[PDB]
Amino acid sequence: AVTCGQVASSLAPCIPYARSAGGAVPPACCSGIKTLDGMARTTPDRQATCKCLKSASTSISGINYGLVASLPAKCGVNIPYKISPSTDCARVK
Repeated sequence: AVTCGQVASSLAPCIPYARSAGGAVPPACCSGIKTLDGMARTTPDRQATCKCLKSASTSISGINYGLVASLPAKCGVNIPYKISPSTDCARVK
């Protein structure tokens, strides 16, 4: 299964943008999102990713969750659902 180390390494370039008002996505953040997409191909990998993101969120303030929800589509990755702290990781498919 993908580790929290793997998730952090792929989405670390997204953190400064995740705290901003929006605008142009850093290419390294889109690259990071593509890498994470490539690692999370099973339900458990997506559930692990969800749990790693929620855990890291408790240690970071100033996050623009409305902007984070749309980041995949801005990076060319089509996603059925929005990334949300509200969503239970146990219900991620």
